[PDB]
Amino acid sequence: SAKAKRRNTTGTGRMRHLKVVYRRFKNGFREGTTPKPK
Amino acid sequence: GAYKYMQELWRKKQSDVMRFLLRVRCWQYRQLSSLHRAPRPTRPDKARRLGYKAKQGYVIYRIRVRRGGRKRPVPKGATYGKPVNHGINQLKFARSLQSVAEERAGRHCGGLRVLASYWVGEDSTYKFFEVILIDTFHKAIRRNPDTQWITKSVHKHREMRGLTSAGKKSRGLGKGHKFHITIGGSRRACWKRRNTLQLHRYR
Amino acid sequence: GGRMFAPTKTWRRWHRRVNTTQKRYAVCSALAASALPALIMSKGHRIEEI
Amino acid sequence: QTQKENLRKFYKGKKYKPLDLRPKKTRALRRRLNKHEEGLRTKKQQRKDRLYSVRKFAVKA
Amino acid sequence: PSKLRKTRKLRGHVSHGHGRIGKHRKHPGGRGNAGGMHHHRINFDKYHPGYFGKVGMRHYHLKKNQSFCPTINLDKLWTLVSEQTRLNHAKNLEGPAPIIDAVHAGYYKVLGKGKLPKQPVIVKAKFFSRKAEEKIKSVGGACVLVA
Amino acid sequence: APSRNGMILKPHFHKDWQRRVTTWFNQPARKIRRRKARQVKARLVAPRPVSGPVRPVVRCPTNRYHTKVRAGRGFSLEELKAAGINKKVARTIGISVDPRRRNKSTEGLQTNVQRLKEYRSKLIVFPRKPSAPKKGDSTAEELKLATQLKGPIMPIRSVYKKEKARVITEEEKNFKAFASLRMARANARLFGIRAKKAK
Amino acid sequence: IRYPMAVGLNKGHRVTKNVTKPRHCRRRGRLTKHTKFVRDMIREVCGFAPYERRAMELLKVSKDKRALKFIKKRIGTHIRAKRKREELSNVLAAMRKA
RNA sequence: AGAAGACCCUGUUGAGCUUGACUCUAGUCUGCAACUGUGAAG
RNA sequence: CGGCCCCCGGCGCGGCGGGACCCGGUCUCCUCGGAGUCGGGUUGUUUGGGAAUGCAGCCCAAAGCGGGUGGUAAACUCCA
RNA sequence: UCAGACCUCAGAUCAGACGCGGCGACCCGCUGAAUUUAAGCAUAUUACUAAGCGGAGGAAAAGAAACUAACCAGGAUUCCCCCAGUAACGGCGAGUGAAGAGGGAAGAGCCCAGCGCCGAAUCCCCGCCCGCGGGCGCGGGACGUGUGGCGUACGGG
Ligand SMILES: [Mg+2]
Ligand SMILES: [Mg+2]
Ligand SMILES: [Mg+2]
Ligand SMILES: [Mg+2]
Ligand SMILES: [Mg+2]
Ligand SMILES: [Mg+2]
Ligand SMILES: [Mg+2]
Ligand SMILES: [Mg+2]
Ligand SMILES: [Mg+2]
Ligand SMILES: [Mg+2]
Ligand SMILES: [Mg+2]
Ligand SMILES: [Mg+2]
Ligand SMILES: [Mg+2]
Ligand SMILES: [Mg+2]
Ligand SMILES: [Mg+2]
Ligand SMILES: [Mg+2]
Ligand SMILES: [Mg+2]
Ligand SMILES: [Mg+2]
Ligand SMILES: [Mg+2]
Ligand SMILES: [Mg+2]
Repeated sequence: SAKAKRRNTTGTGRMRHLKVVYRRFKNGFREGTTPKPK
Repeated sequence: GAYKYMQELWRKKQSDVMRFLLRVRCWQYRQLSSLHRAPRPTRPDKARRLGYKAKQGYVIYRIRVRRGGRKRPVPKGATYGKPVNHGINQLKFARSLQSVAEERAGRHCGGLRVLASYWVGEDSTYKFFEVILIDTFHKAIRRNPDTQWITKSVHKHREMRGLTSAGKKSRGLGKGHKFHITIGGSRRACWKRRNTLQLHRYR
Repeated sequence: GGRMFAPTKTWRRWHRRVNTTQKRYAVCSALAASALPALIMSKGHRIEEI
Repeated sequence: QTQKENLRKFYKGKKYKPLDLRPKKTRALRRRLNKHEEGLRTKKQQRKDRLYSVRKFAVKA
Repeated sequence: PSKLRKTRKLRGHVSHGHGRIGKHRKHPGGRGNAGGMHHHRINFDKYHPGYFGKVGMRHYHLKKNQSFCPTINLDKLWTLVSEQTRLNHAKNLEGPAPIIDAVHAGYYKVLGKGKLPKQPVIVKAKFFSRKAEEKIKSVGGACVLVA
Repeated sequence: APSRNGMILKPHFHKDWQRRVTTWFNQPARKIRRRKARQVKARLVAPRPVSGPVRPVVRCPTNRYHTKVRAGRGFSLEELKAAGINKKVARTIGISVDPRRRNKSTEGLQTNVQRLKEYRSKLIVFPRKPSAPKKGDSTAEELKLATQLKGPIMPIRSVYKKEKARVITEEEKNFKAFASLRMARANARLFGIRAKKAK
Repeated sequence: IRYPMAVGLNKGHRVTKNVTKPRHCRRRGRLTKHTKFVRDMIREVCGFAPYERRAMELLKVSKDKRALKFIKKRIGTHIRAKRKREELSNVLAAMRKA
């Protein structure tokens, strides 16, 4: 049942954390640092 | 120089010394559960011969598997179809009983990776094996460059993919005319390449 | 909302191969045709004062 | 943000940090070998790299 | 080009070129080579004789590189050397004879279908036909066997 | 299904072949990808040739090809020993080593020994530390005329040498080539049946 | 008068054979002085297999043909059977002297 | 009017069921070696 | 083969800090290997593999100038 | 043993780690059909396919010969071209069907156990002290039922 699989697969919902990993991957998963202040 | 004698000693399995050691142990091993940890390899020379070392992180698990073939699990032995598939009793599983021992030893211990396995006893209904597992997150394993290869994420559950010594044998791998069926990695990789219609652009 | 008759397959033979001798033949003819004033004007180019 | 900064300063350079102070990169990344572990070579390989490393050379023709 | 297809002229014709009495069904005679002995025997025996049955010995592991023996006749024997090689030696027929290595040109056996130019020549090959050797010995040449 | 005179065809399309059909629409992009990868690999080993190590001259096995030669995997340990090159030092200077290959004849043995002695004559070995050269390191004047070699190192060519034309002797004219082949087949076929009669 | 032919007894392109020492992989399975000492110690401690004693009893009663057919049925091929029958005959010739 | 006759026949179209139909099969009976040791007697 | 600015990841050339660390060639002397596995029988399955291509169940069960392969079963023998 | 050691086997919300589920296009290990074709149909075919189950990674898998070959010899694996719809298989019917060689893409090779030499020469943990690594412990363990160095068939010492 391919139609039933694409109704509750990854992406059909909200992705509260996968949408962030996709953003963190573009920067190499940087943590512990901050942008340079003004 | 003791490991060489044990190698030749364990080859005389029909001798009065080994028959007694294989009779009392198979009794002792069948009075335990089908899966239990051993404090040390029953065959120290055989374990190291497969990659075992007396370090912190190496564990031994004895597995008891039911001998015999594979009965077709169909209701009332009725395989609805052509008479080719009417076989229920005389069916043999594709993998060996030693491969099933590592699959059960590795599934119960998800935090460990199966390294190797060896035969320790037989019976009319039981085959006893000892599976060598490793704790790939122990510092005695991650700091030794000779064993860091198993700590990689590509070796997750090798026994489930037939990468161990006993599970790789049932795949038909090898060089020569005997193994033309697995040319190109696996059997399904070879079959997929042998049945792919290559349509070039300027064909 | 159904399926079209004979859905277009991606493995259609898009590309045609021509012989190297014919590919060079066509160039020798297109160059020889670029040397005649009648064919260049009949093509439409404005060469009436070149 | 102020208390979280003081907690990281308190657990700075300690072997066991709280789970909210440890880096959260990826479950796969946190289970890799360290930079020191992946750079460790056995004493047998250290001799083969010292003696039989690929030289820099050129060929005339 | 679908502009030249027969379907473009059958637009408007009901049966589309397949008859009204016997329609174009799916497989009114089977699929593939079906019925080669039952209802297509007449077509098979008439146009494909010898199709059914076994003949000859079986060879399990046939490596065609063992029986690799390309042949060349005598009417094309001088094509393995330049034209000047034949012309320079045609002037001095009693002097040295040119050597034609057939194995180097990719021919292991020399046959004798054609005639040979009236001048001696040293032919080097692995195998020689009987008539191929006669026409070389008669013209003044000699046959050399190469392993 | 059959018709007037034709050919009995064998279309191997009785499976789900359309599920497994590999098209080559990425062939032009693959040609650029490999071309780009060779350019990146060339910059990695900048002085060293882009092709890699040196391949020996080997004879093709079967009768269909035992007349020509090609490029093998690596030089035999016997050829490295005859050329005075250590098995482990050879791989450092870009020499392919094949511990499996044998040498049943001296023709192929001396073929690569010459090829292996000629390659070391063209070597320009840079010092391990540029500020202090060593014995095996080339002189600074030779290190300047050192460019990256493009293509395979010492391409294997088989230049055919002409057999010198000679006057045909009477022994060559009297040699029966056809009789010598038919009798060779009989003597090789009846060799075993005659060896029993001698007992 | 005598050319190298591609067919016959002396077939093949004539080349000078390069004779060297055999590669080290060829000595595999060669009885060293320690392996013989270790295997003879295991023979003293372990003894013989049940099918070996059954065969040694057939050899001492001059039934070598039935002993060979018994060993071949137990050990497998005919080549392995003769090598085992000769070994079991040597130990019988050894215990007669001792 | 409502329904591509359920009656009949055709199809090298099925299904339900049945047997002394063809070919198999779960189960069951039986034999062999293995698990299987110790001793006496005929 | 445009400028400017803020970052990121490399490579090359130098020195600094901490870690490794003697290699070759001859002779002599000495040393050298993986077992309920190979293999045989049988069964089922698989394969173009056909007196058995692979795999597996059960029984049998190795040898060490051995063992495996040499596309037809087998014995003797030679060879690779 | 100042009388307890060892072996085997337990308990803990013990100290510190790990496993679980998702995705599953590609990939690995199993399992496994029938429509369909044979103008019926039973082996065959469909197909070592779909569906079913397990396990990963950015690739996987395979991979350094118990190989091919029978040559004037080749030399890990993977992929492309060719071999070839060929050898072979098959109610020898329908159908099925590779490999050696040859040409290319890419090329990188290595490590143990055993054997015997080296005063276990080896390793983890805690605490402290230095700049995730380092020293220090007359700290606690693992380990002789075998850790480390040398060394692996191309021989090695
Ligand atoms: Mg692997
Ligand atoms: Mg639509
Ligand atoms: Mg070591
Ligand atoms: Mg009309
Ligand atoms: Mg109509
Ligand atoms: Mg009609
Ligand atoms: Mg039609
Ligand atoms: Mg017609
Ligand atoms: Mg026609
Ligand atoms: Mg009707
Ligand atoms: Mg009819
Ligand atoms: Mg019904
Ligand atoms: Mg089949
Ligand atoms: Mg999962
Ligand atoms: Mg049908
Ligand atoms: Mg039909
Ligand atoms: Mg599926
Ligand atoms: Mg990649
Ligand atoms: Mg891999
Ligand atoms: Mg098939």
